[PDB]
Amino acid sequence: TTTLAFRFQGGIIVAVDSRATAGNWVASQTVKKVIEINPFLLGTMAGGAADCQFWETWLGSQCRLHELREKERISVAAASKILSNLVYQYKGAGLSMGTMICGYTRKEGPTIYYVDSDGTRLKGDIFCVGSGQTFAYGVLDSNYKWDLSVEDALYLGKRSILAAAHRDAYSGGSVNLYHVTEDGWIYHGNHDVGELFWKVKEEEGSFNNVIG
Amino acid sequence: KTYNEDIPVEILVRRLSDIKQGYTQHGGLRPFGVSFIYAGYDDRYGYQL
Amino acid sequence: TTIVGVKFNNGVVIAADTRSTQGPIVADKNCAKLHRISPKIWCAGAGTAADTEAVTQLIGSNIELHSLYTSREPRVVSALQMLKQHLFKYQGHIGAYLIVAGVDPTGSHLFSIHAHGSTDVGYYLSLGSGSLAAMAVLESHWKQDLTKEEAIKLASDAIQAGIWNDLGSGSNVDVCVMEIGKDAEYLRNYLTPNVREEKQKSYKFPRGTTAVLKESIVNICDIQEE
Amino acid sequence: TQQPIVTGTSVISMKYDNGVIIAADNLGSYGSLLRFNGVERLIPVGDNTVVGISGDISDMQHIERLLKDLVTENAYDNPLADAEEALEPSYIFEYLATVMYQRRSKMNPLWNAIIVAGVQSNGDQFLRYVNLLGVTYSSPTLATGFGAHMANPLLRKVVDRESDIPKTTVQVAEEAIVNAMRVLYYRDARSSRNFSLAIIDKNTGLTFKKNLQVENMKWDFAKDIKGYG
Amino acid sequence: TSIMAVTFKDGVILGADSRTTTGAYIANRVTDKLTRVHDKIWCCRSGSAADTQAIADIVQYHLELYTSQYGTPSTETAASVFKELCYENKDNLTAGIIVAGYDDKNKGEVYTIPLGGSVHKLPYAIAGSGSTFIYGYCDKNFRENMSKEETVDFIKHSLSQAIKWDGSSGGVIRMVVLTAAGVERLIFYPDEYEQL
Amino acid sequence: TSIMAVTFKDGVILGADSRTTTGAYIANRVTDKLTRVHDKIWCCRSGSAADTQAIADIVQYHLELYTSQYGTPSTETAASVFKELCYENKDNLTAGIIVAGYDDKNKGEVYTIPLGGSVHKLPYAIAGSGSTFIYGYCDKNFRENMSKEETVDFIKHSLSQAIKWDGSSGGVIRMVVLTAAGVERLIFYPDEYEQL
Amino acid sequence: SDPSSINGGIVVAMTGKDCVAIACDLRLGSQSLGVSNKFEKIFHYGHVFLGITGLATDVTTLNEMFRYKTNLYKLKEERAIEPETFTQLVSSSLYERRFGPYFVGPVVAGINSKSGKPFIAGFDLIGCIDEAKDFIVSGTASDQLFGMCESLYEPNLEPEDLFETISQALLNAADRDALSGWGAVVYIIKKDEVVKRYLKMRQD
Amino acid sequence: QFNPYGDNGGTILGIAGEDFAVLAGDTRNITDYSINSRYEPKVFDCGDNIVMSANGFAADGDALVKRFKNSVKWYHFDHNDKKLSINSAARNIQHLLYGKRFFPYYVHTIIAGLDEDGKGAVYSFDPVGSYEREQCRAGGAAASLIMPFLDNQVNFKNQYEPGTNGKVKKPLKYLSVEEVIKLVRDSFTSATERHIQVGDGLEILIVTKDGVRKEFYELKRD
Amino acid sequence: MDIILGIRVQDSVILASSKAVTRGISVLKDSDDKTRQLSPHTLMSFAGEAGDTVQFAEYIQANIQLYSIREDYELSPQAVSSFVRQELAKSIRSRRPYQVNVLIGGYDKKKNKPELYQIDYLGTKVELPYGAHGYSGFYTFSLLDHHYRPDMTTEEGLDLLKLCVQELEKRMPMDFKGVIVKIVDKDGIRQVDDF
Amino acid sequence: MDIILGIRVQDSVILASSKAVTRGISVLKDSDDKTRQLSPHTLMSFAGEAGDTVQFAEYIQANIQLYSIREDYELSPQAVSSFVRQELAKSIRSRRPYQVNVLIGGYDKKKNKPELYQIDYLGTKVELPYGAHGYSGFYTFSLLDHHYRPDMTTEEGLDLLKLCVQELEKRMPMDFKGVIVKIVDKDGIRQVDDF
Repeated sequence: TTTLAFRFQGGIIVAVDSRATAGNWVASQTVKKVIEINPFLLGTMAGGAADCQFWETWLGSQCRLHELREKERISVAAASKILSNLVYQYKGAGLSMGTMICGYTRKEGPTIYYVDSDGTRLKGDIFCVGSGQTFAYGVLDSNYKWDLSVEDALYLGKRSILAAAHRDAYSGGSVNLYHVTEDGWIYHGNHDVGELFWKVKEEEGSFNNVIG
Repeated sequence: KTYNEDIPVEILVRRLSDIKQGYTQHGGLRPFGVSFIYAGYDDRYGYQL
Repeated sequence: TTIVGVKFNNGVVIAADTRSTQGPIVADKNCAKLHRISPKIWCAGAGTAADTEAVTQLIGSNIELHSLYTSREPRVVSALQMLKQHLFKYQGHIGAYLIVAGVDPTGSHLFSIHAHGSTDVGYYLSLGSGSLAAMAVLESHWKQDLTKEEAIKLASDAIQAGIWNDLGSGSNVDVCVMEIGKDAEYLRNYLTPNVREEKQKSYKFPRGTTAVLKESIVNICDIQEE
Repeated sequence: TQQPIVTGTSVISMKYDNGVIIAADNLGSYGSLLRFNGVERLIPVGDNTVVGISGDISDMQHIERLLKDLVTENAYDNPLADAEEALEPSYIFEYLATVMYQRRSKMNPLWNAIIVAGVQSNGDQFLRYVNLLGVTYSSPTLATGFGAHMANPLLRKVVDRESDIPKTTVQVAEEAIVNAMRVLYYRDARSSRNFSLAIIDKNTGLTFKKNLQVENMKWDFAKDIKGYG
Repeated sequence: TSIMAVTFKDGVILGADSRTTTGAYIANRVTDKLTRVHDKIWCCRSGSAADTQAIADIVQYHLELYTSQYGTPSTETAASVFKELCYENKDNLTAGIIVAGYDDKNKGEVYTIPLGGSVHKLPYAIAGSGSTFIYGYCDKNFRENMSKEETVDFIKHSLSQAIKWDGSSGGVIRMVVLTAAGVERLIFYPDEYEQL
Repeated sequence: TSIMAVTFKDGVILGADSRTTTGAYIANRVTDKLTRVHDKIWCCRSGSAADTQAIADIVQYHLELYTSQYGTPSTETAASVFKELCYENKDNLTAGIIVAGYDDKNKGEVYTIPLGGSVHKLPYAIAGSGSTFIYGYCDKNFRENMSKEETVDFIKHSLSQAIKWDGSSGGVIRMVVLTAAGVERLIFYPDEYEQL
Repeated sequence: SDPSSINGGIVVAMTGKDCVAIACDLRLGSQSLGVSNKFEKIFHYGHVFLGITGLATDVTTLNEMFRYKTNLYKLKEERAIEPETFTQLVSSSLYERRFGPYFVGPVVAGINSKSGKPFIAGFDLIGCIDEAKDFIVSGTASDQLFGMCESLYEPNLEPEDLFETISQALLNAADRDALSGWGAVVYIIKKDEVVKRYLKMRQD
Repeated sequence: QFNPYGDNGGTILGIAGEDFAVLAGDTRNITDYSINSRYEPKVFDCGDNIVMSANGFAADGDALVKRFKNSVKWYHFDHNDKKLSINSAARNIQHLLYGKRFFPYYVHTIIAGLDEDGKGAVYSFDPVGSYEREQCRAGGAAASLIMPFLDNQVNFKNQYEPGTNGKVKKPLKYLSVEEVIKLVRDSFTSATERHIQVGDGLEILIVTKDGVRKEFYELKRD
Repeated sequence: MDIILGIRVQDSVILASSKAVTRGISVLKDSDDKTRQLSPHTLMSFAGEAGDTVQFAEYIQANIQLYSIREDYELSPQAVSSFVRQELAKSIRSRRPYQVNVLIGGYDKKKNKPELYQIDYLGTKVELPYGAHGYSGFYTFSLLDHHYRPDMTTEEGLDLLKLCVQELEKRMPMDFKGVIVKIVDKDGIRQVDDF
Repeated sequence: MDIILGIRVQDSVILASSKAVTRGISVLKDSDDKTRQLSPHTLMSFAGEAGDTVQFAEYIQANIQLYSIREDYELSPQAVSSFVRQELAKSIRSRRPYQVNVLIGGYDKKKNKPELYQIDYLGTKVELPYGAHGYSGFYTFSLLDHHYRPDMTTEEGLDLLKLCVQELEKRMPMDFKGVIVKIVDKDGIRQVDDF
């Protein structure tokens, strides 16, 4: 697990892994950690799998009855603030949560929020959550740039999960990238990590501690 | 075992002499009547006799 | 692990399973479980797998000593009293539950010993996880005064009760039949139930299927001189 | 947090060709103290089913009362359900089970094991199990408690699988049950000489024998057991 | 499990069951709980099974040597040996032994040792854990100085009650009779007292 | 304590002991454990002193209400009132109650109720803390349909053995005699039962 | 947590006809973090091959322990130790430290020079000799290994059928296990000739 | 004390095809080391070409097959004999599990059927809530034995063309309904010899565009 | 705990250890060295359990120097590492362990090559071209895969290291008040006064 | 982390709160703030446990604000603190607490006077000329009681906060990333950044 998102000039790149372990045993390699809340929101999966998968379908239920009543599309800050108050109730029942709600609207710009079981809500510009969130930060924050192209950003999201995936026990499977634009999320598809790796070892010339 | 390198010839030969010395030095026990010529190799000075 | 030890008129017959487990996973489909203290003192062991094999090897050691120091045959009691004593010191930190059987000049014997130092005597005892099941079959068919050809059948059907109904037990059934003043016969793999079907296909592979990164040849030989 | 106080044990059961035989020990232990003798626990429900209950005596008695009330609830209205469209094993069973599942939800369970065995109005042997957790399973031979390792292996000699339901007569089938009770009187500490054997045949009905002894007992081999040396 | 010993005119008669339960599964049912520790001094074992047997072997080692150097031990002597092993490892060795025996000079004597290890002389003893159901029976109908026939029934009848009320007591009733006539074993199978 | 009840041909006699320990200090050594819950249906309390008393109170409220609207209750009717309260609070409360009463059409009757509550008919019942010790003596010395004077003496002998072994029973032996004649109190002081 | 799952590791071993093969992964972790993709768990004393799984430090301790014992065997009796004789020494060394033991699970694999038979054996923590003439698997992906290995394997294989089977067996458990993989080395041990072949495989 | 969850073992295997679907399982029920029942289905038809097995602890595992079919009923009643999709049912199962999350079920559910495109579809749930679409997912106790051998014969996982040494991965192909019988029967042959909660019997349900077929094979009898 | 990174470039091993030492609630000292010179071309840096660290660093430095004055020939990095490995092995079997993680860098004058080694509290020796211990490890093993190249010079390697430090400084919630750098190379053991 | 300080000067309340949030084993934002306006001349800085801080910040805000439109009357900072404490006390007794510490700094319009109130998670207000919370509080206190004069101007209170900050960088074993200062004057609530 390791899921990161960064605002830049195009919107937000979301980038996720698909390895969902049970510990030592790797449960499945194709678990989606992106959750289409509506066509202008995506939510990452972190901590309890079950808790995030459920409640963000159910945020889709509150997105569609926000949309109807106000006849206007939901704010990203409003979306986050439904979810926050729900997990506060179930705190001390010990349900675990780790989600980034990512959205881009035209009346506020790109805005990420990190909704958490505590009731904690932090907006921001870079986050990474998971059991390998430490690896991911390193590469991403050195090579950070606000003024970046759509093409460079896609390679940068990939590459970040890669680094985490290689040392992290519980990261891998496949990565999936989305680019959230105004007009919707566009899917950039599925890349295997174990196949991405050797491409990136030749081209870049990184990983001189890794056999080959 | 402890240094993961094979014992120098100097070290192994001084060690044998010290056990032998010990019995003439203390305990009231006969000495061992033995004399060895050591043929041995190490990277440090090559062959030593 | 189902291990019976059934006494009979002219001897004793002790039979066991061939399954060795490590957790829920079956380590070995066939492994020995009957071991040999002395050529006339057999034993099988149940409980913790390492501590069965070593404690037999060890009181094995001292009896072989002892039989040759006395210039006489090693008695069933000789073994029994050393096992017993040895197990009590660690106060039941060494996990072994052995059926001890054997003949000697002073007759047929059959014992069981717990991990501390209880010892019991019947004309049929069983230990293991199979113990319960094994024991049921015995009490119905068994009588006093059984012949050899009788005995062996009683031993086999007794372990088979073990296999069907216990899950720590399975695979083949081993026997060792001892009669007084006749050679001790080891019939390993006496009765085979659960014979493995033919697999649906071969899962052999053409050459070159997997990818090598590099190859080398590495040396197991001593340095030579031309 | 549930804990039994007084306990009953061991009810064994098997199928045969034209029907089923169910039988149980009758002795209400209190751990070391063998405190009651004659505690019947073969409850006949209608005339085509015996329900044998094991575990806590307190819990058993409370579902003895439920059992009598099922028959009374069925007998309101329905003049054609007198005995001909009355209760089957399959219905009695289901009701039993769905009280126990519900109690497991609560975490205050009925701590019992229940065999239901009869013959249905279809003409089909029935033999099922439900217990304190509410695990269901059907099975051609069955036991409760500690006879699930003791009795069970021995009866699995006779009726192995579904291919041998019509090869075991009631002449074998009595004997096999008789023989288990004996092996249980030997190796189990909570069994008594008293046991009740009930035969459900479909052509002679519930024949309900009470207060059989365990006989033909060997203890002569104990005379040549001396000291360990 | 029930163990007992009763003094009578010609010596002392020892009595035991044979069921040894552990848990719900009876390991052995023909157990011989009556052990010879000399040749006229036999004991009765109850409690933690390996820890009673271990001690008994050591007591046997003590008395075999005692005989060979100093002369024949007494009931008193043997019981003392027993006590001092239970007493000095009294945290971990848990033993209730009834040491009963026939001296040629003082006749039968009985000692009872509970789990702490303190000797106490008694004209009959009961120790165990199936002997808490027959405590009031044993005292009311017991007489000191009974003839032989009487004694054998007294110990049978008690164990019959112990069998009945305690399910950790069962099987054969074993009796060993220690007298000047010698050492005689009797065995009573279940129908022979379940008849009563 | 040690409480018991024992039938005979005119009715049933109930038996008790008026020791009540809290630790080793006796809180009151003349507590009367024999309680009237209906005119002719009595009960015997044992175990925790609070607990038993609260339920005897509520069975007394429910037979006050039974007898005023549904005619006189039998031993049975009263028995099932006790059972159904003990079942519904066995993990909150603990009771041992022996229930003994006289019905006209069925004479004297004895029901027992262990801690989980179950109901069991018996011709004699024993419960309490000193009940364990006298079990085997009861089963030898008990008949049925015997004279009144023999029943008064069976109970005497049994609870004098109970006081002999158990610490937590002593003091006078009370008896309540339920017959068709009426209710007769008897009381035995220590020095009479101590000999017998 | 588990004292034998805190750096992971696996060893698979298979027999064939007239050949054996043994193989390990190259992963040393400290919990979640990968530290190294080049630590061996196979060692060779003579022509015997001893693969050692379990806790990181006891792999290494135990290697220098048997390094000591194998030297004294060879010096006295003037030959390289045989596979079968050695297995007994692997058992005893574990058992000596019966309490607080070495938290390993070695695999002995050889081909006897005195009889020409493939011979393999295994051990748990305390060490019970596990005979086989199939294959023995050990480590933290051993539940997977036991199923996977059995399914492909046909009783007796050719020296280079054996490279394709034991390679796939090892890959597929190792990419369904989190503490295994990350580069792996497979050995083919014939009579007199051992080849060490590293494997191309998933690093992520 | 009351420990309200036990286990009853069992092992199940769901394989999504391309014109059929396979949901299979064993019929052995256990508690500890005693075999309770040799035969006892766990793979129940629910109609509408959905087969469910909620496998593990039996008492939970029968509760979610009850509650599931109850909703198949009440759907068919209030939507004028609507055909229950795989999609609908999946999201409904999610709600039924998730609703007990302060006292969870302790089973491993897997469904199978055709989706709306004439291909197989298998969704597999954890006891808590979530789900994902599959092409293989075992469950149960001998999961970790059976899964990695199915990823090597269906998806061709880490296999390359012969004599290309890493250049090009081996091509995926379609598997016939016939072939997949062999794969499932072979996994449980290997499983029996190495695991002690599987055996006696194997009941495969195979789901097609004509109906559901039960097909029963024996395994080793221990 | 405290920072402890190694990075081995083609001609020098560059070790770095944290300045700050926090024992109690308060930083008590802000410039303490956490290294000991074993041999002229062998350096050992440490961080671990407070007060085991002082005793285990000084104990090993007595024994290695004793061996050096004996033969007048310093032991290889390879050897030093193994002796280090050996004690930590012994210390977890003993009654109370030494839980002190050490990075050993040395220039081997016999292979004429620089070499780096990592030995954890359990006692596992591993050769590595860069390494790290503790929580410090998590942010720099990924960043180091990106820019490391085996054939680097020392001054390139110093700016990489100041990149590594910078990443720790923000993302760590524990203060370290920058590193002190010490280089181990074939001309001796030198220091850098720039952070 | 959790550092909030108050320095009451004779014309201004100076509340400064932390720019770092730490959840998990890393810093997630190092550019954050932790203060909510109550009134247009009442400022509440809050800090303390995970996720009680936001949710209890906005709860109290809805409430003071409700009054203040309704009656178009500001509350006294005195009034305001009583309400906050009333809520905090109650939650210890109720099922679910709120472990959060608050400094409410305001400028009363009625008296024209700063007032600073320190409320702990238990709910005890106590008026202070200066106050802190957590272990951070320890370092700072000893400086305020040396150098404070109750006759201070706005700038003097700012220059004092520099000493407190400078101390915290040195002693504090953890990072905290500077502070945003907020001055509650009689004109507005005006933000300046300290260096």
